[PDB]
Amino acid sequence: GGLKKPKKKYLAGKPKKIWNKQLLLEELQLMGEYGLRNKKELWLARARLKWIVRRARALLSMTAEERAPLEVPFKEKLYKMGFIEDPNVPLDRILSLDVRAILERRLQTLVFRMGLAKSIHHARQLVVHGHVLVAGRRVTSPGFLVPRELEDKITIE
Amino acid sequence: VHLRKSLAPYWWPIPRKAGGVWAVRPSTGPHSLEYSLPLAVVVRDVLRYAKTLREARYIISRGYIKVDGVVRKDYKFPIGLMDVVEIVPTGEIYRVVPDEAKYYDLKPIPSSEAALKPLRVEGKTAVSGGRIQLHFHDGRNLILPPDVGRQIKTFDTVVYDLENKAIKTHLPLRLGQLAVVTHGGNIGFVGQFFEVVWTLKRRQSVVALRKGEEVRRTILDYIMVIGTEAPVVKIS
Amino acid sequence: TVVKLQSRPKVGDVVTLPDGKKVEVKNIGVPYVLPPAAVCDDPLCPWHGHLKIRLKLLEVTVEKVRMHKAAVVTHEWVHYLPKYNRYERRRRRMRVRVPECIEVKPGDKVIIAETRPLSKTIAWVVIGKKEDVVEWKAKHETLP
Amino acid sequence: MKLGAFYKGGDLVKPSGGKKGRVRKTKKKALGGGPPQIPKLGEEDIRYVERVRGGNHKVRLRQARYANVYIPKERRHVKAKILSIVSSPSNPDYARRNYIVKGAIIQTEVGKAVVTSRPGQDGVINAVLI
RNA sequence: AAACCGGUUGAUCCUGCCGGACCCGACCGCUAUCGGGGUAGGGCUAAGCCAUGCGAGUCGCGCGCCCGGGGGCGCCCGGGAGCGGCGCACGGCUCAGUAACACGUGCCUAACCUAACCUCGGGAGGGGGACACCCCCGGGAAACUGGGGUCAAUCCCCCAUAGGGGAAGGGCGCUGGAAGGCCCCUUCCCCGAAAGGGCUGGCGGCCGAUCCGCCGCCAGUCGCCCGAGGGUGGGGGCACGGCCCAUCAGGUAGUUGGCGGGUUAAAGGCCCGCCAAGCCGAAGACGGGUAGGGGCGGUGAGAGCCGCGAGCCCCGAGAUGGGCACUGAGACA
Ligand SMILES: [Mg+2]
Ligand SMILES: [Mg+2]
Ligand SMILES: [Mg+2]
Ligand SMILES: [Mg+2]
Ligand SMILES: [Mg+2]
Ligand SMILES: [Mg+2]
Ligand SMILES: [Mg+2]
Ligand SMILES: [Mg+2]
Ligand SMILES: [Mg+2]
Ligand SMILES: [Mg+2]
Ligand SMILES: [Mg+2]
Ligand SMILES: [Mg+2]
Ligand SMILES: [Mg+2]
Ligand SMILES: [Mg+2]
Ligand SMILES: [Mg+2]
Ligand SMILES: [Mg+2]
Ligand SMILES: [Zn+2]
Repeated sequence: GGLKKPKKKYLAGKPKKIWNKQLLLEELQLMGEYGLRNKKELWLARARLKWIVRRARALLSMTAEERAPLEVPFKEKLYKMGFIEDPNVPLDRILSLDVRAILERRLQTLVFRMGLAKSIHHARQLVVHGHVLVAGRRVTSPGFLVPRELEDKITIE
Repeated sequence: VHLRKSLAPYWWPIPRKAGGVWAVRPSTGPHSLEYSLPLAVVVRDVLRYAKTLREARYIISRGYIKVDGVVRKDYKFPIGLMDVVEIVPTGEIYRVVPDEAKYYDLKPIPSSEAALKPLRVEGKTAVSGGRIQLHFHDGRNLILPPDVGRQIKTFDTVVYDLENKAIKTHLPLRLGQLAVVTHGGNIGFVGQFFEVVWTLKRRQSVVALRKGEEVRRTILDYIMVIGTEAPVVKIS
Repeated sequence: TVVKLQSRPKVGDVVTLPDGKKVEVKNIGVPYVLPPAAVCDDPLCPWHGHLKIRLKLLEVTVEKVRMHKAAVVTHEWVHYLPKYNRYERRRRRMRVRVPECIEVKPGDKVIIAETRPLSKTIAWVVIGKKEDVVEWKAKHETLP
Repeated sequence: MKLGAFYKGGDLVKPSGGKKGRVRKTKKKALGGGPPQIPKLGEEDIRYVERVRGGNHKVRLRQARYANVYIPKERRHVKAKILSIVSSPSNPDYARRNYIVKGAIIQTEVGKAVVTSRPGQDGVINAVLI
């Protein structure tokens, strides 16, 4: 009798106790460093990180034979996205990943880190107003997670 | 009668979500509804000649498409296993052969082969005058004299001449012949019939085919003999 | 109506009752159940009549033999409960047709075959007792 | 026919003797039956062809005078005349009201005969001499 | 993130309940700029009552007639009111009834029907009739509807043959796990087909501008009838699976079974005549309560709990309540 409807994807990143002073301080630090719009963006990044880490945990829990046809492609995809720098690291090192690696892949973050903008908020304004070209096309979403191959194809108008 | 897209057969080469809520329902013809594809679906989604149902129905109504030697002007005509499809203005000839990936695919075949159909015998009946009616896998019938009907058994194959309405050749179900799986899971596999477990019901007997070292198992109902070590008609 | 035999006949032979009616022991299509040691004239019998059975058999135990040409048999199986990871032995009483040539008693283990419906509650018929079962194996042929 | 007055559908009673609710409020036309159509002993044969389910036809003997009596001791078929009904073992009311049913005993001109046909379903009285 | 926090004491360790923090669904308050994706919206409330409009047609290549333009061969084009065929039993809605062979899974019908479509084999001969639109008259407020005249059919009917059914006897043979089935032979009884119609082109003949047809043959093509199988839909049967209550313990009497029949497309206490006492129940009958079943959905680390088991798909039931029929392959619509 149940009809499926979409659910929020940042729930896995959102904490259940928001009123911790330490958690609030670290989240505020991350938000101010990367110029995020609200806590939903940070929790979405944490949800992405949680997916990656739980995939690593699941592949670790599978046997060697089952893990064999999935371990190498998994690390290859993480390397291609840019979350992991060495695609041949052991699987258990993937368990220790950090949300800052995912936050670095934002288009606004990359525009700031390439020196194309005066500040991270100015990079967000550039991406919003449409002056950032990704391989010729305007990508107007500041939260876009740029891959490694597309990282070098970022231009300004 | 309507065919909801959800109730359409799962092997049909159509999207399951993107599109309308309806699918073209085959019109009770010479196959099974769940093991056949309508002619409009073949023209629009299999050959991509028509972009809409209107264009497909126009193409069919002109008589450009021929199925098993007969022009078919009905857009809901069922198309099924081993059927010969012929396009008139282009001259292209396909056979609907079992496929590993699409489960049923139109593979081009030679013009000399286009007049033959390998039909699996599905049963025999006694009819008036003492004659024998063979019933084949696609519902086709052939009335024969009793002496020729006596030696043809169920699950045999016959290569049948569409143009002559005759039995070009008879391939009996024996161990060691080449057979193709025409149904479930292990579909499209061609191999040597090398092992049988004869259950009490003959149709549910366990059959094993071999392709070198590739051993697959099915039931006896799900295989069709296509000759000895070389298949008689081009199926791949 | 029923005649007994000093020895069990086979599938196929004809025996004439004292009435002079000849009954041919029919092949019911089950090769691993022997025909009974008696022959009846019942046209609803599967061994000596026109009754046709399907290929669905069941092992049951007889509970009550007091209806005419019928009995109450019990059907037992085991059901798995996932939440407790444990089993439960279930049972269900069934009404079946017992032919005249097959005499049964409470506690007996018999075999029932599904047929067309015969009464309001009867759609299975006693094909034979458990002692009438013979061993049967499929045909196993391979190409070297 | 298919009449709701002669419904042949399921009961509302369980085998345990208790009642059960009605799963369907209306009576299906497919489950309907018809009234008896067995012939009455009369002065001439009257037959009526009736349309039935699926467009088929059933011949009904609304009145029967002659019977196809078979003598196996002569291996011969004779079209005899029914003087009367001697008995209806299925129900004596049939013979009492002069109705002919299967298994009925009829005194035809060849003698006593058992009706071996369903006269309400076959439309003819095939009989066997005794 | 497999999490704890506050509260009973003068203080202390327990028990144990209540609250906090999270997600989802309904309604509600304050506030609200844009875009994309999605099968959201009188379900959770009365299956309560309804103004108004729309919501199943299509076919001139089945048929005659009438009207208008064109042209000479045998008609061309357009329109009208109809007869006739096919469809309207699909599709759309909703959740009262239902604790049930309803639903799900796995099997059956050797106990059955099926227009349309497919294939194989065979057949299409003789004859007859009526009713619309229409014309002349109406009647009635309207709904609806009467009489006379008159042209047709793929409209309706008879005849013949083919074929079909019942009873009985026999058989190599077929299917199939197994014949109460199929085929063959024999006997009687009974029922009993068809539209060679439309179009195209060709040929020939009859006929006349008051005609623009009719007839005989050929080919193509769409059609019609019988037999067999398939396909599709449907009817029916079986095993098992999924609610609460004992402050509900005995229930059942066509009830349980047998035998012989009627009815049905077909098995069956489906119904009927006779015969017996059987059938269900503490492994929970019967009684009451609640509820459409499933795919599925929410939540939790998980076991699990819940149904927001409304929307989307499949099956079921219903059309103000309760009944009963016509037509038809199929409805009790
Ligand atoms: Mg019943
Ligand atoms: Mg205190
Ligand atoms: Mg409502
Ligand atoms: Mg036409
Ligand atoms: Mg008109
Ligand atoms: Mg419907
Ligand atoms: Mg007609
Ligand atoms: Mg016959
Ligand atoms: Mg006639
Ligand atoms: Mg005529
Ligand atoms: Mg009966
Ligand atoms: Mg009853
Ligand atoms: Mg917990
Ligand atoms: Mg809705
Ligand atoms: Mg009513
Ligand atoms: Mg109505
Ligand atoms: Zn017996």
